Amino acid sequence: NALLRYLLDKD
Amino acid sequence: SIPHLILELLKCEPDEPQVQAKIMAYLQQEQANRSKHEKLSTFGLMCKMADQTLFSIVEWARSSIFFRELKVDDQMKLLQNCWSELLILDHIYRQVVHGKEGSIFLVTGQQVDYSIIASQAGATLNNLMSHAQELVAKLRSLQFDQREFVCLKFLVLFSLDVKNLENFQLVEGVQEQVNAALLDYTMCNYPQQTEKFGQLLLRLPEIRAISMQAEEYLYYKHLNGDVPNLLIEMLHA
Ligand SMILES: C=C(c1ccccc1)[C@@]12CC[C@H](O)[C@@H]1CC(CCCCCC)=C2c1ccccc1
Repeated sequence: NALLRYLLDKD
Repeated sequence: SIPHLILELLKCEPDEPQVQAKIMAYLQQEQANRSKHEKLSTFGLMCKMADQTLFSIVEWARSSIFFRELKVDDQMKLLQNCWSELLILDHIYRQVVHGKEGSIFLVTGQQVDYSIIASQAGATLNNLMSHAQELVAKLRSLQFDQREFVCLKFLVLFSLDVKNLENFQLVEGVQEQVNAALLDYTMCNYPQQTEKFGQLLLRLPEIRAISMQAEEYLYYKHLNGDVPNLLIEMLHA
């Protein structure tokens, strides 16, 4: 689930 | 008095006007872009409404006490386990606070008559919404308040049902300490309602049942071609 990881990692 | 832990939880709540305004505006533009013949089915609008609510839920969690200490892989496992529960819990509390008989209050700030929704939603969603309304009525009779709501949010998020965690001990500790804080808070602030703490906890299995059944129905609708994003990613994972 790349989208959820991105939402948790993004600045 | 308020346990300090609950005060820390309250500190993490989103600015709800801003969350609802942003979602309302997103959906307005979406419909505006769409031509006369390609408007969204009401089910489709609700899907996008839920999708955008999920973005705000993820943003809330990642900034919250305790959750922000987890490695990202643990954060993902928690949210994948409870995302639908949080959507339903948020829906329920919105009706508790703003709900009037015969209508549903949406995350956009719109009030909609139940007779309109029930005409379009179909038997399964009507059943799940009606069961959710039974929880609303029960929680309003118990005087469910915001301190208890944020406790239940954290008890949903930090679920013992989640396996394969790197730091299962933090999840167990939060579950235990929020429980003790809720138990204390209800006792101090609602001394006459002996049943309140238990009636709150017993909503969590019911919300879990409603939300998991909701997930299975939405996965069906996706497989059937009825769904347009984050909502789909959460369903699959
Ligand atoms: C999980 C939902 C959902 C998702 C996709 C499609 C339809 C519903 C919600 C939960 C809150 C959201 O705003 C959604 C709005 C809604 C209430 C009114 C819309 C009905 C469909 C025309 C949800 C909901 C609330 C309680 C029980 C089940 C679903």
